[PDB]
Amino acid sequence: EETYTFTIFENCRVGTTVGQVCATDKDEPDTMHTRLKYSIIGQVPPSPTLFSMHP
Amino acid sequence: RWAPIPCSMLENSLGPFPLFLQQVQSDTAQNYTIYYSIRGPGVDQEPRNLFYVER
Repeated sequence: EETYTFTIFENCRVGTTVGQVCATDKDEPDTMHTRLKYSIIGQVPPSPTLFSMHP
Repeated sequence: RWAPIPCSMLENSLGPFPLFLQQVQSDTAQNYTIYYSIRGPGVDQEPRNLFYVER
């Protein structure tokens, strides 16, 4: 997706899941040509921080 | 440094919205790829998301 949406509850505990996104690359599966790394680039608002991503 | 430059908006408008105010970019944008943002009371300090920029 170009734009996902996820739901969570209020007052949930740290380390709570929001959602998992998926992606693909068009080179040979399980080579470095296709080996992937995920990161947050920003937030709305920018601060305070509320969410993280496993790389 | 040169001082910043006014812009004005009129209250309780029949729109439509997003209502445009002015465009602001770099001049040196042609040297390397950049993207645009704003912070402050009116987007991420309150009243939040009052103001908006095309990235």
